[PDB]
Amino acid sequence: KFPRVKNWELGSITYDTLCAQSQQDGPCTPRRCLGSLVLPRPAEQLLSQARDFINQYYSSIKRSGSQAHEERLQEVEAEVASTGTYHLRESELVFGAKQAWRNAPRCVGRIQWGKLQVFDARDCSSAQEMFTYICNHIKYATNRGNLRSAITVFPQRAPGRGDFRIWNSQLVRYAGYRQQDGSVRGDPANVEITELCIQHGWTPGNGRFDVLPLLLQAPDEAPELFVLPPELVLEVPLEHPTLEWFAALGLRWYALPAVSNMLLEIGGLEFSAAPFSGWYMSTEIGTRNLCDPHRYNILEDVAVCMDLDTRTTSSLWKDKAAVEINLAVLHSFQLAKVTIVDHHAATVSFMKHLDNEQKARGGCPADWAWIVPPISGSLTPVFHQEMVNYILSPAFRYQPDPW
Amino acid sequence: GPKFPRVKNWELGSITYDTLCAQSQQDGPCTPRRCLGSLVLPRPAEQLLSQARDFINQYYSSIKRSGSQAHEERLQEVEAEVASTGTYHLRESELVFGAKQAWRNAPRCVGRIQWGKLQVFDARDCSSAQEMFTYICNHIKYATNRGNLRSAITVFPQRAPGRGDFRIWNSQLVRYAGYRQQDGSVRGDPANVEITELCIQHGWTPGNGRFDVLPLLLQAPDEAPELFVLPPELVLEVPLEHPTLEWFAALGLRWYALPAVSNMLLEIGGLEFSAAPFSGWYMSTEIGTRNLCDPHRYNILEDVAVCMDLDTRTTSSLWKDKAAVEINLAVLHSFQLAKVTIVDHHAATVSFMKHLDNEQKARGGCPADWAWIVPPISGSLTPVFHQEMVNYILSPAFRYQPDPW
Ligand code: HEM
Ligand code: HEM
Ligand SMILES: Nc1ccc2ccc(CCNCCc3cccc(F)c3)cc2n1
Ligand SMILES: Nc1ccc2ccc(CCNCCc3cccc(F)c3)cc2n1
Ligand SMILES: C[C@H](O)[C@H](O)[C@H]1CNc2nc(N)[nH]c(=O)c2N1
Ligand SMILES: C[C@H](O)[C@H](O)[C@H]1CNc2nc(N)[nH]c(=O)c2N1
Ligand SMILES: [Zn+2]
Repeated sequence: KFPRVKNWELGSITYDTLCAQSQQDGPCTPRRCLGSLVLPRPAEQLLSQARDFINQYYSSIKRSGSQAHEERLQEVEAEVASTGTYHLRESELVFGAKQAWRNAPRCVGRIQWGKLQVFDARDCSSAQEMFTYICNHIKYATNRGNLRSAITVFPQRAPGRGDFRIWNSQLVRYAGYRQQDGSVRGDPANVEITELCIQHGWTPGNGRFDVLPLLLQAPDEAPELFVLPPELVLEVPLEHPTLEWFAALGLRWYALPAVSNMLLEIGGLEFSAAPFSGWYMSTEIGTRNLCDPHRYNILEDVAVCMDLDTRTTSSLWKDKAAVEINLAVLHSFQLAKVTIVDHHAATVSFMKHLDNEQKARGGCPADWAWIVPPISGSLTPVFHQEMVNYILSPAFRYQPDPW
Repeated sequence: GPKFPRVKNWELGSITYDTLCAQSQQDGPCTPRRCLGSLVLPRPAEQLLSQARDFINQYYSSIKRSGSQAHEERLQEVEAEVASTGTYHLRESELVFGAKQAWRNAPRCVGRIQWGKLQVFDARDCSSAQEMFTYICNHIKYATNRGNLRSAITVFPQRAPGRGDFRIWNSQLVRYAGYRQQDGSVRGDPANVEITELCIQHGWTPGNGRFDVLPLLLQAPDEAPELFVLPPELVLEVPLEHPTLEWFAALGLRWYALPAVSNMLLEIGGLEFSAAPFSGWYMSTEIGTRNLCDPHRYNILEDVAVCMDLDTRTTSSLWKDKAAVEINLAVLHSFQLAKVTIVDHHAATVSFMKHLDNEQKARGGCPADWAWIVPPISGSLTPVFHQEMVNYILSPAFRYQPDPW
């Protein structure tokens, strides 16, 4: 039965009929909901996913049932029957990559889904070539602070061979150096990748904000190490518009959020290396990256500098510090002329996206726990909006770490 | 590993498995195809007997007399009673156990560390709306306790074959009126427009203020509801001021001390208590973020931001975030000054994490609804944000029920 979906602020109701198109199971059952969990616990199969995708494509260009549509289905059928696999045309790959972003239930930035630069790198045969494609992606996407969304797609998985992989979780990441006494210098999220880098011959630094090299892997070969040229990595020093001591904290963040460990699935084909980038929403940096207790954990430092009463939770010292940190991020990115969006503007655009998709497709898969921002939740319109979460394909998925 | 849900805390890196969800007898709204975890209200002789047996088994397990002669004789007594009357009745100690268990089982409640401390008033002898009012007044006096709040539930007679239900029409024992204006706006609390109009229809002379306490509309079996005015000295309220912003007191804001929810159904062993009002103390974000700042509630964010001289013409000034923090601080400061129990969202969530550890040891899990447990401001600043949770329905339970009108 199709869900009735209510907005509690406005009193409006919609019905999600799009979820009927879901062909893949999520983690929930009638006995228990696992919606808050971060990670998940043959030729006829491939052919039906392929046909479905080809049908989506020809529908998208208003050519369902055309000459071209019918011959393409026959091509895919012939290739799968003979070889167990098939290959996408570039225009199909472009459509597929935009659709995977459109379908991503955890992404609040999907108003932008139609504006995605797609780099075809399926003719890549070595880690060295991967690095060249990656440098061009970063160059294009960064665009001197006028950020532009992009994806680069490396060769698909093949039954015979190992995968193409980027070992790093993002193209730009700060090192996390574990101490002989358990603690971490830098970003604790990156301890393991930092150790792998050193293990593969990288000379580490000893700073809080050391940009990591890339570990890039061509099929069935040890990963190779490539240092990013410093001029390609745009960073923003953090300052606060009114609190002078904030700059003294020596905080900074990189401009480009470029996720590089997710699998892109299109028509049953799997692209194990397909890094994509957009621009940041300020709470990712200001709230999670800087204030998570298991990340840079700066809340106490800032609260102390603001002379707040740290001895009791009821002074709301954590809340006051977090606001000023998020304000510093916004101010600093605006001063540096680097694209950033605040959580109010982003969630308002996402509500417009929900409306657009209701009209276009009869629904929009959305994961409430990820869409609602990590500060000021109920001050944004998405908090009051019921959402239905489900998996459509094309999709971005998690995959195992290659080590 | 084990074939039970694996649950991770991302701050600590620690893992548990929920085995308690195996005891769920009732389906939620989700399927493998789609998750409906974010929806607020998603959509019998033999049946009663099996619910009753299960509940009697839980009771005897809890007093460690499972399989005993007293356990079997109680099962036989319930079977006999049902056989001859179609229903049964709980012993006083079963009702106390069942009420505490319903609170313990409530997945949307962040206050469950307190579950073992619940004063259960047995009002199952009540036979009139006038008497319900007396019991409600007594509950309020006990629970308010001059500002040193005590958790309590008052249980009125269960639903019974044929006979009509006991109902409290109001969603809470204390609610502010919401008066629809000629222009289309609302004076007072917009959440309460419908109950306000019903009170007027049933004969209440309305005021015209922003914080008018509503009368109670109380319904005894097969009777029209009757109107009762709470004596003002029984309704403890807290005027709001801010510790540093001296002008905040001039806004004339206030909130009542006692959150006393009155429209939920208490279900124990298949028996249905349609009138069982219960009360705790407030967590400060309920007042300061939701009731005062929701766009569809008092909606005071912009007024406060304007007084703070913030830039309300652009999202990126974070004016909403700054105003909300100060409003929440005012609530905490004001309740503290008034010596009225309140808990901030950091303290509440820290205690809930302790509750989760206790329940993992006691029962092998704890049903929890992440979207409701994570506070509405400062979510990731609290430890619950980083904790995966498994949501499922156990009974005894507090359940939603349709409006009596
Ligand atoms: C244009 C600017 C964009 C903004 C502001 C944005 C915003 C966000 C945010 C805030 C999240 C949650 C991130 C987190 O908490 O770690 C997210 C998740 C995601 N976004 Fe975007 N997004 C953007 C562009 C993109 C692009 C270009 C793609 C792919 C083409 C994409 C795909 C995703 C996916 C797959 C996730 C979920 C990742 C996961 O489950 O771990 N987004 N988005
Ligand atoms: C002792 C202090 C208590 C605190 C601080 C507390 C805290 C909370 C909070 C903040 C909520 C969410 C409310 C909302 O957003 O509307 C809640 C939900 C709930 N709590 Fe408590 N709680 C307390 C005591 C109680 C008691 C005594 C009971 C019943 C015996 C109870 C049962 C519930 C139930 C059933 C809900 C869910 C309501 C719904 O689904 O609409 N709690 N609790
Ligand atoms: N601003 C943007 C744009 C696109 C994004 C695309 C993806 C992401 C996700 C960042 N990944 C970290 C979350 C995560 C997930 C699973 C396991 C983890 F350890 C951590 C963030 C984005 N931010
Ligand atoms: N502090 C407390 C203590 C106990 C509580 C027990 C229950 C509640 C729930 C308040 N109301 C539910 C909100 C709601 C739900 C469904 C439909 C609505 F219109 C409104 C809040 C509590 N707060
Ligand atoms: C346990 C919980 O699901 C986890 O902390 C989630 C919550 N919501 C989130 N939302 C976003 N946008 N990003 C996240 O990493 C998370 N983490
Ligand atoms: C749509 C969404 O489920 C709804 O706004 C929920 C979210 N979380 C909540 N959490 C609590 N504690 N109380 C609420 O009323 C809500 N509202
Ligand atoms: Zn679910």
